Amino acid sequence: ISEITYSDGTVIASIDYLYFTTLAEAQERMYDYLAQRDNVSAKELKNEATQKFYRDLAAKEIENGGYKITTTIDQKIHSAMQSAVADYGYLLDDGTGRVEVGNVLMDNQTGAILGFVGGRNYQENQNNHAFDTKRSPASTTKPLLAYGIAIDQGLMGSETILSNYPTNFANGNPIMYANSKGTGMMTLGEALNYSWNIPAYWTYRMLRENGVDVKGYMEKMGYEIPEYGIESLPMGGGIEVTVAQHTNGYQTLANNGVYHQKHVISKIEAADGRVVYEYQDKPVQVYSKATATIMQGLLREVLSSRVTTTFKSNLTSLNPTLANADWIGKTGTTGQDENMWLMLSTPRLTLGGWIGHDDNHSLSQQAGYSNNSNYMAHLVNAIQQASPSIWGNERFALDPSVVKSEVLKSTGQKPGKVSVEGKEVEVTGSTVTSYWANKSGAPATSYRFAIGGSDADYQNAWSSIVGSL
Ligand SMILES: [Cl-]
Ligand SMILES: [Cl-]
Ligand SMILES: [Cl-]
Ligand SMILES: [Cl-]
Ligand SMILES: [Cl-]
Ligand SMILES: [Cl-]
Ligand SMILES: [Cl-]
Ligand SMILES: [Cl-]
Ligand SMILES: [Cl-]
Ligand SMILES: [Cl-]
Ligand SMILES: [Cl-]
Ligand SMILES: [Cl-]
Ligand SMILES: [Cl-]
Ligand SMILES: [Cl-]
Ligand SMILES: [Cl-]
Ligand SMILES: [Cl-]
Ligand SMILES: [Cl-]
Ligand SMILES: [Cl-]
Ligand SMILES: [Cl-]
Ligand SMILES: [Cl-]
Ligand SMILES: [Cl-]
Ligand SMILES: [Cl-]
Ligand SMILES: [Cl-]
Ligand SMILES: [Cl-]
Ligand SMILES: [Cl-]
Ligand SMILES: [Mg+2]
Repeated sequence: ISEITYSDGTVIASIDYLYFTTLAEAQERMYDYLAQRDNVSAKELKNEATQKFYRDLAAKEIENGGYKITTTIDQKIHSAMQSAVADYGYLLDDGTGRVEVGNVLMDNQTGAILGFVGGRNYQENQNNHAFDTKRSPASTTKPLLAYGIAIDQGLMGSETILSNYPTNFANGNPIMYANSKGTGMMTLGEALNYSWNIPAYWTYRMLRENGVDVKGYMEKMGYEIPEYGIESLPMGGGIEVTVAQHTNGYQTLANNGVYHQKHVISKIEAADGRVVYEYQDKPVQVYSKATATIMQGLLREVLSSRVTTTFKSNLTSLNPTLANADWIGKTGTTGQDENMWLMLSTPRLTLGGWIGHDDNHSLSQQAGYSNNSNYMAHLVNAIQQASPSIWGNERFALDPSVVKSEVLKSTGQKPGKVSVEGKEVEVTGSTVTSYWANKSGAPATSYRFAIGGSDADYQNAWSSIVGSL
């Protein structure tokens, strides 16, 4: 009698979401094992008939085989998450029909999946929205693929200025943020807190112009993106991910830049204790510690600003002591109406959350801002009540390798002389500490001080800055 067991070795079942997710992964591991055991080549495995036979053999081996499958699942936490979506899933319903949901709770130091939500109710809809369904990550792409890489490459710091002046995509369409064609210059913090699109567009254009190996970062975290030239990649264009995979990207940022591959199976043993499969940790430093810890500070303010999510308000009410843990996160609640995301981390855990409709029809404007935020506050509370210490009371902190530059608020660069209107200007004013992940920190102010912007923008920006001296 084969048994899928929780992490602690309490049997889930002999051979709901947990069962079919565990079984599917165990079948794939058994396929690999049996093909290797039977000395089946790479070439042989490409044969569709041979693959079909080995898939069936793997299934029957699990069914008949007496294997012990050890999972990463924390039974009490996963059970609490199932109770939470049963009790509070209705809070997602926003008047666009029944809203589906996927969540993955992941240990930041290991990539172990402690629990997940597959959907509203397996008995009514079996689609697994945690592991199976691929959806655009929307504006939750920006920290990983635009800002995080730009910081890591020493192309921006925490108080760098970006253009949010109106601009068009290559196809001539304006870059929009709800009904806004844009504003003017803004800090990285304001860009992230609001999830403005134009600054993220310019950041990714800067990476492309500089020939940065973005694919190198994203593939080290297990992402599959077919076309890296898509202008809207930071806004989730040209990318579709599972919740489990995308949670793994946020795991990397939360774990001071070190990726651990997500997993739900730790081990499969034969009845006699022969190891069929064992997960092997392969940590990768995807972002520098400086980059990851700078990004943690920025994503702390995304949540505390409450601009794009009510989460901190919701959680403070449910569980003020847990709200005082060091939450960081990023929304996908502003750019688009088919997929709403909230990614949350403390130093110990990351929780990914998606909501949407199976057929991709639009959610309400505020489904991500309020409904998903309230649901995820309930889910976080349920996890803590099941396992009081699991989120932890540790703080995210800047790595000592972070470089601190005194820069002008106005330019995000060090005070000095710039040519404006044909004349040398001494640029002074209010200064701020800007965090950098390079050696030398911020450069001296240049005329084109911002990420992105047209001549005309810079004429407008410098007119205001010169006005202020
Ligand atoms: Cl389940
Ligand atoms: Cl499933
Ligand atoms: Cl056999
Ligand atoms: Cl357990
Ligand atoms: Cl997955
Ligand atoms: Cl999608
Ligand atoms: Cl343009
Ligand atoms: Cl702000
Ligand atoms: Cl690339
Ligand atoms: Cl992917
Ligand atoms: Cl490319
Ligand atoms: Cl796995
Ligand atoms: Cl997995
Ligand atoms: Cl055996
Ligand atoms: Cl490092
Ligand atoms: Cl609020
Ligand atoms: Cl957002
Ligand atoms: Cl979005
Ligand atoms: Cl649907
Ligand atoms: Cl601490
Ligand atoms: Cl320093
Ligand atoms: Cl300095
Ligand atoms: Cl440098
Ligand atoms: Cl630029
Ligand atoms: Cl212009
Ligand atoms: Mg992958």
